[PDB]
Amino acid sequence: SHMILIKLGGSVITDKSEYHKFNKETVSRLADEIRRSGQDVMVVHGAGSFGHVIAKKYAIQDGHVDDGQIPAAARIMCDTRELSSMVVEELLAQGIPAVSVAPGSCFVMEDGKLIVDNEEPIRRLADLGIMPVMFGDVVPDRKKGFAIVSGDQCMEVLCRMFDPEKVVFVSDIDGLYTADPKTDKKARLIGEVTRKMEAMLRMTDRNRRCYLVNGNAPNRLYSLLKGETVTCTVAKGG
Amino acid sequence: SHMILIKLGGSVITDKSEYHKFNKETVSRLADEIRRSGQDVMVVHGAGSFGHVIAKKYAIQDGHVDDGQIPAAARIMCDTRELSSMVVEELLAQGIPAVSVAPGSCFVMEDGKLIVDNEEPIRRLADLGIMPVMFGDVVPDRKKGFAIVSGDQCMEVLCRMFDPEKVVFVSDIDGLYTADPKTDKKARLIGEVTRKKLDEALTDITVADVTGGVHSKMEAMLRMTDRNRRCYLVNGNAPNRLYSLLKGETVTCTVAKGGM
Ligand SMILES: Nc1ncnc2c1ncn2[C@@H]1O[C@H](COP(=O)(O)OP(=O)(O)O)[C@@H](O)[C@H]1O
Ligand SMILES: Nc1ncnc2c1ncn2[C@@H]1O[C@H](COP(=O)(O)OP(=O)(O)O)[C@@H](O)[C@H]1O
Ligand SMILES: O=P(O)(O)OCc1ccccc1
Ligand SMILES: O=P(O)(O)OCc1ccccc1
Repeated sequence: SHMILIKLGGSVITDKSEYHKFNKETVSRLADEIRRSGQDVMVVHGAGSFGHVIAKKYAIQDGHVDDGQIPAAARIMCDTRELSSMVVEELLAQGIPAVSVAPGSCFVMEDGKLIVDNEEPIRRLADLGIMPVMFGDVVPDRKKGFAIVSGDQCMEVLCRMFDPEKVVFVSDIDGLYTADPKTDKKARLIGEVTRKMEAMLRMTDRNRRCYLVNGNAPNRLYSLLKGETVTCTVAKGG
Repeated sequence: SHMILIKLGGSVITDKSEYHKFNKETVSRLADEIRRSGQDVMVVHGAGSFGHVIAKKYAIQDGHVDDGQIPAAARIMCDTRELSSMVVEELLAQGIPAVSVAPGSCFVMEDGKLIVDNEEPIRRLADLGIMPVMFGDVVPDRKKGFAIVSGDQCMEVLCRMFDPEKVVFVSDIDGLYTADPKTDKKARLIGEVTRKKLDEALTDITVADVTGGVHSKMEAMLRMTDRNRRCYLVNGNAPNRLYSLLKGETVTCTVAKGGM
């Protein structure tokens, strides 16, 4: 009823330019801000450099085109599961029981969409109080052999499944800009979105809002979870 | 249909006198022996000290009785998934693509049985060449809240799913004995296990095995057999013994055949 769906993007929980680099101190602070908020939440996290570096090297986004990708796909699946354990370790240390739910081990994909045919296990985990944590992963594809599911679409699947009150995207940017802030230093911040970004409007209702907040700014996620207005990008409408 | 189902028990893959302790190098050698055999295999591993230590302190096997067990159950699931990553890393280093498939995140249990309603991800992973690795875990239970699934139960599921040609159990014993060899020096190795022999195991004239430990271990092996398939119990701490057994050679082991 009052659950907040939060995605910890790979840009903050990992160093995207350095393969297999976990930002332990950042995730620890974000997990503390989640605990200090006292809110009921469900956490998703991205893959970051635990998936994108090897995927681009072997063109995993193109599907199964040669046998050389099979060890690379297994390597990425191990990296994302090891990253999820690191995230769960920080969650357990903050008194937040949780467990990694790898999409590649229990779901499939078809036409770029994650298919959840059996919702019972994840729903029983949420009932038990052990927060199920999905994440970006390589998933068996029904036509391409394998495909890549993003942390963003896991949010979409979970938003439709559990109907959260509020959706929060944690990234390494203050919000949505008119251009890449790391490339265009002139780009200016976009506070509200109603008319890369299109998924925020697909999970909004007449009461539910979607936020994009900077996870590298200390206490900004905590203040957002506490209901205070912060520097961010918010989506409304439908 | 030449696949071999292998159970890497927690007694060899983990140090069980020490919580959360990995035997990286028994496992490294075991992964090397699996690769050198050239056989089509599918690996299940146990939890060992990565699950038993906390489950025995918080009575996880009895189900959800108090709220204080929830953080303990979540810790076990994290530990078993961390253990599976280390096992998979050894398989990946030997050129064997594999992926961890945690039963607690994929399936549910009901009256001591692991319920697998959707077999598509595991079957699709095996078809891709990425071996799906299940393991002992804490699993949501339809009536007990949560329950413990063992490696043997994961073997039973994959056995009927893929119909393997041979089943192998890996432990720190040379094979099945008439009693605990670590405590009883008069224990006698049982080289062959049949269903004539299993029915005789129910007899306990001196009432020295009231829990049916030998009968239960025999049943766990015979359930992996039928009119064709044979189940083997081999010592993973003996170098090259698993490699020779996978090659078809004769090694010191316990053999199960015939079926139920
Ligand atoms: N118009 C834009 N506004 C904001 N950020 C942008 C824009 N275009 C590109 N970006 C870049 O996209 C990155 C975030 O994307 P992504 O990696 O999907 O987030 P996460 O890893 O948190 O899921 C930011 O680091 C930012 O530099
Ligand atoms: N009849 C028996 N035959 C062989 N081992 C036995 C017997 N009874 C008890 N044991 C003991 O039980 C242990 C089995 O460990 P187990 O819990 O099965 O580990 P795993 O499941 O990881 O193989 C052995 O180390 C052995 O000392
Ligand atoms: O972009 P996110 O962080 O959601 O990760 C998606 C992903 C996962 C695995 C390999 C490549 C890409
Ligand atoms: O008996 P195995 O070695 O398969 O261990 C299964 C298990 C899993 C979680 C907690 C305790 C025990």
